[PDB]
Parts: sequence; C-alpha cells; structure tokens
Amino acid sequence: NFLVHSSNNFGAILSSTNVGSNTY
Amino acid sequence: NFLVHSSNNFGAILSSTNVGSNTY
Amino acid sequence: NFLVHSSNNFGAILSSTNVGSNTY
Amino acid sequence: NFLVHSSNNFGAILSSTNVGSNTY
Amino acid sequence: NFLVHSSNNFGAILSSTNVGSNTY
Amino acid sequence: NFLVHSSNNFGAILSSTNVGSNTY
Amino acid sequence: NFLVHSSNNFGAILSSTNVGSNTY
Amino acid sequence: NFLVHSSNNFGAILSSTNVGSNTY
Amino acid sequence: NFLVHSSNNFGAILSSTNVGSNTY
Amino acid sequence: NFLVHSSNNFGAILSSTNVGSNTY
Amino acid sequence: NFLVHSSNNFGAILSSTNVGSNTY
Amino acid sequence: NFLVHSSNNFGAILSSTNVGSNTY
Repeated sequence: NFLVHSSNNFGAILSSTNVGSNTY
Repeated sequence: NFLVHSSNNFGAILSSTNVGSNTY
Repeated sequence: NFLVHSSNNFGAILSSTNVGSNTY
Repeated sequence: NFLVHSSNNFGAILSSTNVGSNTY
Repeated sequence: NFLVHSSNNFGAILSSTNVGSNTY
Repeated sequence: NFLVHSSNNFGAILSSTNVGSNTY
Repeated sequence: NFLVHSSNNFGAILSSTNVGSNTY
Repeated sequence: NFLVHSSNNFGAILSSTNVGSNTY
Repeated sequence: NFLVHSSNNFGAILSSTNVGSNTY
Repeated sequence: NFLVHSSNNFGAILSSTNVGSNTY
Repeated sequence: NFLVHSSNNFGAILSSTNVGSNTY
Repeated sequence: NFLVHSSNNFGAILSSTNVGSNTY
C-alpha cells in the first residue's frame, strides 16, 4: 500500500463567506 | 495497491458564498 | 491495482453561490 | 487493473448558482 | 483492465443556474 | 503502508468569513 | 385596482433536482 | 391600489437539490 | 397604496442542498 | 402608503447545506 | 408612510452548513 | 414615517456552521 497526496497552488485566491442574517 | 493524487492550480479563483437571509 | 488522479487548472474561475432568501 | 484520470482546464469559467427565494 | 479518462477544456464557459421561486 | 502528504502554497490568499447578524 | 393572490397547499410535495454531471 | 398576497402551507415538503459534479 | 404580505407555514420542511464536487 | 409584512412559522424545519468539495 | 414587519416562529429549526473541503 | 420591526421566537434552534478544511 503506497499512497501519495500532492497539492500545489500558484494562483491568488479570494474567498468571501457570509453565513447568517436570518430573522426568527 | 499504488495510489497517487495530484492537484495543480495556476489560475486566480474568486469565490463568494452567501448562506442565509431566511425569514421564519 | 495502479490508480492515478491528476487535476490541472490554468484558467481564472469566478463562482457566486447564494443559498437562502426563503420566507416561512 | 490500471486506472488513470486526467482533467485539464485552460478556459475562464464563470458560474452563478442561486438556490432559494421560496415562499411557504 | 486498462482504463483511461481524459478531459481537456479550452473554451470559456458561462453557467447560470436558478432553482427556486416556488410559492407554496 | 507508506503514506505521504505534501501541500505547497505559493499564491496570496485573502479570506473573509462572517458568521452572525441573526435576530431572534 | 383591487388585486388578490391566494395560494393554499395541503398535499405532501417531494422534489428532486439534479443539475450537472457535464464533461467538458 | 389595494394589494394582498396570501400563502398558506399545510403539507410536508421534501426538497433535494444537487448542483455540480461537472468535469472540466 | 395598501400592501399586505402574509405567509403562514404549518408543515415540516426538509431541505438538502449540495453545490460543488466539480473537478477542474 | 401602508405596508405590512407578516411571517408565521409553526412547522419543524431541517436544512442541510453543503458548498464545496471542488478540486482545482 | 406606515411600515410594519412582523416575524413569529414557533417550530424547532435545525440547520447544518458546511462550506469548504476544497483542494487547490 | 412610522416604522416597526417585531421578531418573536418560541422554538428551539440548533445551528452548526463549519467553515474550513481547505488544502492549499
């Protein structure tokens, strides 16, 4: 069992996450 | 069993996620 | 069993996800 | 058993997903 | 058993998905 | 059992996360 | 100008929507 | 100008929405 | 100009939304 | 200009939202 | 200009939101 | 200009939000 995980990133990443604004 | 996972990214990524704004 | 997964990205990606705005 | 998965992307991708706006 | 999957993309893709706006 | 995990980052990353603004 | 919209639902509704699984 | 919107729901609703699983 | 919006819900609602699982 | 918004909820609501699991 | 917003909730609400698990 | 906002909650609310687990 030989397992290899490779992740390479070379680009700018912009992330906006909004969770909420719910009225109950 | 030989397993290889390769992920390469070279492009700018913009992500906007909005979860919410529900009225109950 | 030889398994290889390769993912290469070179293009700009723009993603907008909106989940919500439901009135109950 | 030899398995190979290759995915290559070179084009700009724009995705808009809206789930919601349901009145109950 | 030799299996090969190849996907190559070179064109701009624009996708708009709207699920919702149902009145109950 | 041979396991290798490699993560390499070379791009600027900007992340904004907002959780809240719920009225009860 | 008098306008009235009335929607009444009394039956169980099951909806499954799958958008995707496209290879480019 | 008199406008009235009324929505009444009395039935169980089950909704499954899957957007994605696209290979580029 | 008289405007009235009324929404009443009395039934159990189950919603599952999955957006993603795209390979680029 | 008279405006009234009324939302009443009496049923249990279960919501699961998953955004992600994308490989770039 | 008379504006009234009323929101009343009487049912148990369970919400699970997962944003992430993306490999770059 | 008369404005009134009223929010009333009487039901137990359980919320789980996970943002993260991204590999770069």
